[PDB]
Amino acid sequence: DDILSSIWTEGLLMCLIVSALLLFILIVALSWISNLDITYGALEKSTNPIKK
Amino acid sequence: MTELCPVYAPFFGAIGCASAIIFTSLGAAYGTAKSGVGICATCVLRPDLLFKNIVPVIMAGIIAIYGLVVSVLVCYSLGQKQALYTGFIQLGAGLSVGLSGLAAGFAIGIVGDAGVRGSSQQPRLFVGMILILIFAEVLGLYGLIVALLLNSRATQDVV
Amino acid sequence: MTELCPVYAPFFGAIGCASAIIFTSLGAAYGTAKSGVGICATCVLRPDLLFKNIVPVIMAGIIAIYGLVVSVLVCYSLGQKQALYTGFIQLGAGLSVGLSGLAAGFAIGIVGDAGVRGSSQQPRLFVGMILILIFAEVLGLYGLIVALLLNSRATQDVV
Amino acid sequence: MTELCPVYAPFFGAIGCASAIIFTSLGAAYGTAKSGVGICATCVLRPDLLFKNIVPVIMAGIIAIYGLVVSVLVCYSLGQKQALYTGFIQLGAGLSVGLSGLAAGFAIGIVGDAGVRGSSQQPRLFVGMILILIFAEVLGLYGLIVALLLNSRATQDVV
Amino acid sequence: MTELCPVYAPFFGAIGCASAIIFTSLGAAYGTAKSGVGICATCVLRPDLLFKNIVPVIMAGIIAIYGLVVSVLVCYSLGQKQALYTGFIQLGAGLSVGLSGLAAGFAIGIVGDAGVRGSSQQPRLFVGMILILIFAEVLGLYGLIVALLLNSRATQDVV
Amino acid sequence: SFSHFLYYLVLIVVIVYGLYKLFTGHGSDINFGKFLLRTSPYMWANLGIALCVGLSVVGAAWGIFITGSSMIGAGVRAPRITTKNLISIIFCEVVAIYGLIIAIVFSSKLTVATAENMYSKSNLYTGYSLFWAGITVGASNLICGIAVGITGATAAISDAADSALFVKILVIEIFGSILGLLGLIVGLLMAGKASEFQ
Amino acid sequence: SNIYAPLYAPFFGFAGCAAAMVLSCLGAAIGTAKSGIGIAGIGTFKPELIMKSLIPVVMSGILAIYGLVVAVLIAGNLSPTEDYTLFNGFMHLSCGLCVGFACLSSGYAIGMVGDVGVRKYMHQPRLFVGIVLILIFSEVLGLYGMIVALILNTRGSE
Amino acid sequence: MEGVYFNIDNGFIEGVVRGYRNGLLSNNQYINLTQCDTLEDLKLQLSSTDYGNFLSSVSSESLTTSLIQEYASSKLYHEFNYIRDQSSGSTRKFMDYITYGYMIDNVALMITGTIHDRDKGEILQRCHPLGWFDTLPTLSVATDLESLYETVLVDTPLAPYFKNCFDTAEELDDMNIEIIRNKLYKAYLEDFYNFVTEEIPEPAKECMQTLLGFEADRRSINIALNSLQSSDIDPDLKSDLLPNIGKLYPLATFHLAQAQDFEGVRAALANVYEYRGFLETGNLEDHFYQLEMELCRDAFTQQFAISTVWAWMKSKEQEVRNITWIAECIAQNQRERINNYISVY
Ligand SMILES: CCCCCCCC/C=C/CCCCCCCC(=O)OC[C@H](COP(=O)(O)OCCN)OC(=O)CCCCCCC/C=C/CCCCCCCC
Repeated sequence: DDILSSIWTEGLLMCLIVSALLLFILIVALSWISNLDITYGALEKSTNPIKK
Repeated sequence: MTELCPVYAPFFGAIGCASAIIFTSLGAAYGTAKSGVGICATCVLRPDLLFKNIVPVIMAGIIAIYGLVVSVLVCYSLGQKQALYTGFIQLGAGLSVGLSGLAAGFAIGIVGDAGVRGSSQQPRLFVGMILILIFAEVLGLYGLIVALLLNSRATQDVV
Repeated sequence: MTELCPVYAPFFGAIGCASAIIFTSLGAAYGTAKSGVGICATCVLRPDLLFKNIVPVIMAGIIAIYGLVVSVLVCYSLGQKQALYTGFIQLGAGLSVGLSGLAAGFAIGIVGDAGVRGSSQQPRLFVGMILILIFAEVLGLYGLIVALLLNSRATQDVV
Repeated sequence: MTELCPVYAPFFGAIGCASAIIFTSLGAAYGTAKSGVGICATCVLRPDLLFKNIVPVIMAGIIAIYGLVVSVLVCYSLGQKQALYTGFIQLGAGLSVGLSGLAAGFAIGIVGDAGVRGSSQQPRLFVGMILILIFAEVLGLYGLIVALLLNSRATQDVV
Repeated sequence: MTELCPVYAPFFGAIGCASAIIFTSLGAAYGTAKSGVGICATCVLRPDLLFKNIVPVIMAGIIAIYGLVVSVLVCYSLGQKQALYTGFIQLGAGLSVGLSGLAAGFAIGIVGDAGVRGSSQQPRLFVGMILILIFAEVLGLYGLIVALLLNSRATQDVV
Repeated sequence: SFSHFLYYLVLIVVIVYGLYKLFTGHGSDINFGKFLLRTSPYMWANLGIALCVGLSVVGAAWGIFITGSSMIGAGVRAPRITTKNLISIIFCEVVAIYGLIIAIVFSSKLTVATAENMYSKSNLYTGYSLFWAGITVGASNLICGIAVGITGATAAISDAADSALFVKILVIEIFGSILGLLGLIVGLLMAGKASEFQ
Repeated sequence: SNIYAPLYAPFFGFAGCAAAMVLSCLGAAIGTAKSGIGIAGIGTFKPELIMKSLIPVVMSGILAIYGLVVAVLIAGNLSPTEDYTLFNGFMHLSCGLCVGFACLSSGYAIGMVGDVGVRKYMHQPRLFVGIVLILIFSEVLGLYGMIVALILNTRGSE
Repeated sequence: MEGVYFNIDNGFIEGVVRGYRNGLLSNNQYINLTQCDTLEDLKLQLSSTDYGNFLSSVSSESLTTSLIQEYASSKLYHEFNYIRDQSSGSTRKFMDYITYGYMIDNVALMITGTIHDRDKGEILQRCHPLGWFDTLPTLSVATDLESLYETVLVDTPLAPYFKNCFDTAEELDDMNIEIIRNKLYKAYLEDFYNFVTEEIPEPAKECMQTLLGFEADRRSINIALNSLQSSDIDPDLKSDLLPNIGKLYPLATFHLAQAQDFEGVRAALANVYEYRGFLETGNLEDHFYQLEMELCRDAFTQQFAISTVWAWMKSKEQEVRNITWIAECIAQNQRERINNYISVY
């Protein structure tokens, strides 16, 4: 009866920490990407009859 | 089926093959979009610099060709009955090139976005960006070298 | 009933089929929503450019087909009695085309919103928006390639 | 070891002894900190009122004395061989005086900083600030009455 | 191997010896720093009060000496063959002085940075700032008294 | 918030699960010792080699855009600096080289082992070591790379002010580089006595 | 064989050898980075005052020498032939956490003080000794962590 | 910490802005202008500076001390709009708030013109260009405020700031308009204080709380002294004009509103050391300008802080104010106060 478990075998645990690892990376990479924001000032046409 | 050839063993190869193109694609997108918005801002007033400032957009496309090269080599080392030695090799290869190219990619975006904006204001500042940007494209490479060293040891003397 | 072929093996295949159409439609949708706002802002003043700025909406849709193809193919590999290995191959295929296509949609969405606007003040910029969008479209093509090479190995030499 | 008196029973007691002095010291610290910041401002322009305004600090300090006399009475009832009943109670004695005094500490600091800034503008407010602090200082006494009754029951009619 | 004395029992003592250095230092580092900022700002105008406003920093060094005493004093009590009761009690001694000395820091830092700025203006406030600091330094001294009593019992009437 | 709520809802399940097993006389069921023994030492050894060259490239790529984005802004008015301040991009790249020298050394130790002698004293020893040595070199060069970028973004701004000040800030930028060299040493000492898998 | 010497005990010894560097280098990094912001900031006004104001960066460097020592000694008491008991591994784990968090604490105090002092030193030159005295209290916090971590090492073996 | 995430968005910005400060003139460079004889010699000398060829299009007779203030300011405004263009996110908000204080001035300036029946062109030339919005010249239409509000100023970002202002008279005049102008800054400097405390991180947070506290304190002092010109004003009315963020709040803003004379003001500022001796000696307006520069000089000691955009503008504005002072003195040949220029760099 030296098994670790019938349900939580060592093979399942090694596969669930690696998934946890690759998913931790992914969730970070999608935080950097969401915070992208476009620089709208250099695209719009703005003119003023005061300065020009 | 055996102590040395379980049935969950290919899981680490397939997940490694996938994660090499996933992590390198994300990097080359952050660095294409970010860079790509500076090009769409400077070339409203200086359209003559368009073809010269796509160089950041090139460097990130090479980050993606590396991750494709590792997915192609680990895929042909897969099998229903392979050792657990082989599976973790296939993992570390994808985790190396992927995590390395993701990081290189983001730097290409941040530095390439600034260079295109500056070189419009200072044409002597183009070569300065071409230098800084090669030291990012070479970090995706240093991850590729590790993946290749490991793959060699994959099915060597396995039984 | 067999050690190589358990009862839980189809679980990974069906997630792989769902995941390929799900993560490409999220990216294909970001791209249309994001670049569709830009088109509608420019073409109130200049609707002569309307049938020329639909290109980011085309290319965002070409992503969503890369997943429909992969999902159909793995759906014809499914079976009540199949190897667990075949289930892992199917999951790797769907994630790769998916999460790499999600990456292609974020890029197309940004560059198409910034590009259509800037092209309304400089017509020579359109030709550069087209290039910057091919380097992003190709990020999804690579994931299809990895998917179809994996699926090719899914049912050969399996017991 | 024994069914009634297992080996892990002193753990909950040793944690019930520290919880009294830990959570009172945090509350007594939120008191002196805020009330100190109010005192050191008012007594720039009116130093004569300095001695009167140390009263909130004394009230916060008596809180931490409640968590000390409970922790002492628990030390002298620990043992290698004691019952869980004796070990569970010691935890409920410590959380009560501990997390009650934490609450008296936040009331005193927020009131002690308000009335001390406002009593230099109006002296009659002083006896009212004090009357409000007595209600907040008596909260920690209710947690002490509950702890002391428990501890006197932890060793009563026990195997 | 005995049920009372397992092989994993020294784990609980190690985390107590380490807890006393971890949470006092973070409490002494917070107070020293913030007190150190309030001193520097004032002494530009008035640098003749420099060696008299270094009293908040000394108080916060007496906090870190409280934690060295306990860690040194339980480490002489550690052993390959010891009982769980001795370990549960060493963990309590460290969390007491540790997390009660962390409290004193967050007080000594808040009060020092204020009373140093206010004493440059009114010199009569220098003996108010020292009363309040005494009420903060006393919080970590209570947690030391509890530890020294727990540590006395850890090897008393134990098999 | 939501993300912080889950951190507190995990802590509350690990506690309620630990006390379910303990009060019922099943606390031995949560056994970390077997997990360390029964898990394959090839897992631990192939994570460390990946987390060494991976976490080292994160740091290097990090400092290159702090130092790189300030130089390019500073280089508008003082375009002469981009080749003088180039040395900061060099000390940030080199921590990635350290993570690649390790992976050369450690890859040699990856050999196949017989099935009977897999979970032996020596092959478990060798998996534990290449894991914590890789963590050590990677997480330490991650820190040396971010730091040298901060130091070298200032040295770009000072040099644009005045050419003389550039030299004085390099001394700060050298001492930071020592951190990556010490990490390499400590890792080699760990894996010195480790032997290839038999 | 021996119940007091399992075969996973080396896992806990290396964990401390890694915690003594990753956490001590993170302290030295915070000292140099934040101090150098204060030193370079004034540098556009008072260049003369830089070559004396490197005291905060060389104290941050000593912090990384403390963790080197502790990690070297630990690795010296590890081998795949020696019987490495589990008791010894719990000590080596606390040898590393102690000096690590204590040097992480010293580096946070040296950076915050070194920044403000240099920025304010240019205005007033009579403030120098008081800064240095405050930086000595922040440095001994890292010494207290290694006076403890050299006893634990001695008792873990014998 | 500071530099870990700042450079992702604002690294290029910080570098350009700290290059724009190195072009700020030094004391030695102000002297070389001082000993000039004419304006044709004042032009040749600024060529040696970072101003360069900002007057290459201009002839001898065309030179005036008015045309020099125009082209030195216009060079600041192109630089501002350039930086605001490259910005995004919170940094784009921060740079829009800076402009909401220049259009408040232009609201009050178009309206006073209509009461005196002048042409918009004659007025628009006197308007600051950073305070421009599309419907600014449309305020020349009506005199009733509620008319001006609904038809024009609702769309603006100034809409929240008119809550405390619907007490005007049926007819609208100078002293009523000035009261409106001061209620706006009260609400503007309180919204742009909370904005910084919520979104803008440290150490820029600490520095902008200070710089905005000085803008508040400076107004509360001038608004009191201007009231001494008036006959009588209720105290509770002045309380609605004085902001609530600086060192003065709360203790001294009470004793300022209840100040009948100059001595009653000194009784209120004596219990604060930062502002203790301004009234006692010398010109008041110069004391503030000398304290603004000192705080901005200290903002540049920092790094990885977006507060340098504020500091940079206010420094170069004062630079422009010194150029014009020196220029007037040269043409008018009055050289008694030519050394009045304020410089900290
Ligand atoms: C609620 C359903 C809808 C939502 C679905 C979303 C996904 C949810 C999570 C799916 C994975 C977890 C459930 C499946 C685990 C059980 C599978 C199983 O039985 O495998 C057993 C078998 C071991 O068998 P024996 O050792 O003989 O022991 C007897 C069996 N106990 O072990 C395995 O096959 C382990 C495989 C586990 C894989 C889990 C992870 C799947 C991949 C998810 C990746 C997610 C992160 C993203 C990655 C990004 C980078 C590529």
